[PDB]
Amino acid sequence: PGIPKWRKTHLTYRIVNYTPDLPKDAVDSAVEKALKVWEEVTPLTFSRLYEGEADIMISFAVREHGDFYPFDGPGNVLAHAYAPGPGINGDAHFDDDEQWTKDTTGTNLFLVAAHEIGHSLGLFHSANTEALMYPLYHSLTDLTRFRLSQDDINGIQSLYG
Amino acid sequence: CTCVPPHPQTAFCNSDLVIRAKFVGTPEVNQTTGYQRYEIKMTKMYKGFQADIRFVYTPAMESVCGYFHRSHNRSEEFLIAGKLQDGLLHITTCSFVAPWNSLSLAQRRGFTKTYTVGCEECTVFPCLSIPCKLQSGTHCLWTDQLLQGSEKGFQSRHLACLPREPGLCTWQSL
Ligand SMILES: [Ca+2]
Ligand SMILES: [Ca+2]
Ligand SMILES: [Ca+2]
Ligand SMILES: [Zn+2]
Ligand SMILES: [Zn+2]
Repeated sequence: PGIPKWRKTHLTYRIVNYTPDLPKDAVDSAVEKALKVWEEVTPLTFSRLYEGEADIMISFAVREHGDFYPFDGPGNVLAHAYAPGPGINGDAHFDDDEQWTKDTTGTNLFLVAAHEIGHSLGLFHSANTEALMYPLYHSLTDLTRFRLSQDDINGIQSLYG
Repeated sequence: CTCVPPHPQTAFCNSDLVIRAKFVGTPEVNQTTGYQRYEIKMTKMYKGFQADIRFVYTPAMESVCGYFHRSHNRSEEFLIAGKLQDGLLHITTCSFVAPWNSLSLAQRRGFTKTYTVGCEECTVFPCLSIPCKLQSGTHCLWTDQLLQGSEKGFQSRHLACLPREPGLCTWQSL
């Protein structure tokens, strides 16, 4: 057994680290729609913390960064994240040895971030390539009409209704 | 866990170990490292003869880039390309791992003798957006993802990034 999900609907988050790749305003914006994408189809909510321990803690790092799973410099692994629970569970990490972008001319923070949030919420990888829960970086031409896959929707609604 | 899968050439060149092997059992999870282990048996070795190996290690969960073996072994041989960390073969979600028989001849050649040809002056460069930007005469632009939508495409299945003359690398057929 063991199907991890937040038992609380109302969730909290904090951006602790920032990348230099983007302005401090950009990083924030990216994260907001990242959560709102999940928020839209669930009864979840998210509130921001600037201090102390949030449920989902957001970080940027390089190589060793206080967990079992060192990042690997430029490329390959772009980010990883943890299933719901206390402490490092729920967190999401980003490899700053990537070049995070607001647009798709590099590695789009929004796109990567919303995938990893899905993990923080309790979803696993999908085998559907159009699914946001697909593990290979999609990189698409017009972020305007990026849409949540139905798989994605079913997955998160199966956890939270 | 979000990846940019690499070209087979790039897999080969940047892997310490490249072997062909069969997964023989269920994973065993080792808390203490946060990693889990698959017992394999190595049926041929292409890279790494500075070793003799029969286990594969990957993170314990998908989210944090852990590899889960989908197959349950027809005694499929799998091409595994991965890192040697502290004596141990390591792979992740991003590593190049694939059933041997599903590879094209063009990939089997290459892994065998042709990839190491352009290993370290030539570079395969993944294109995310379509300005793309070439870095140097030694980079080949990998456009399979953009143009056909999935890294399992033509450049990847029939081409390699090889020298033409010094300072110039070009896509070339196997
Ligand atoms: Ca990386
Ligand atoms: Ca947490
Ligand atoms: Ca960076
Ligand atoms: Zn981490
Ligand atoms: Zn993932």
